Amino acid sequence: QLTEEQIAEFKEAFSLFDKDGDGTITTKELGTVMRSLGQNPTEAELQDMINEVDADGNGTIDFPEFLTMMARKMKDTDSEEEIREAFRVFDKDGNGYISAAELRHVMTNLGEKLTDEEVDEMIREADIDGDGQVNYEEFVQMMTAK
Amino acid sequence: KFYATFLIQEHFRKFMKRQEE
Ligand SMILES: [Ca+2]
Ligand SMILES: [Ca+2]
Ligand SMILES: [Ca+2]
Ligand SMILES: [Ca+2]
Ligand SMILES: [Cl-]
Repeated sequence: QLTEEQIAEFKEAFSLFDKDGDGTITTKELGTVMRSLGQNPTEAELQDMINEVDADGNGTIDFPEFLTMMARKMKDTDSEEEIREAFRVFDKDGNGYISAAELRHVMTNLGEKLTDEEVDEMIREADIDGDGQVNYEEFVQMMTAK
Repeated sequence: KFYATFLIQEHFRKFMKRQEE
């Protein structure tokens, strides 16, 4: 169940999307973040993602709506599909392998900070077969673990 | 990709701790 800290980690995630801090995530804002992640959703697809979370249907997502959905998916730890979605965000060229360059790019955009040293250690810890890339099987073990 | 982006953010958090030590 929810805690003061977890709420701050969610407000974190919400701020990535709500660029102008007006307290709401718009269709336009979601598009900007998605494109920074290597995706190119049409306005129709953007509207549908907003609608999934827009509980009062005013066309945008506010923090209470964002929290509701996030806390609910979290209560769910059978989210195998959520993990594939995260994998897809990383694997920009869709070859089934997350390269050090792909990992660094997403981290730099997801509001993170990683030195090439940390980027390599991140991969090295999950790279079970040692090819320098993180395949899907490896990603799951890396994500489902701690 | 809201929750998927959170998962990624959460994994990095976990990393920066398995680093802190
Ligand atoms: Ca906004
Ligand atoms: Ca709304
Ligand atoms: Ca790739
Ligand atoms: Ca590998
Ligand atoms: Cl989502």
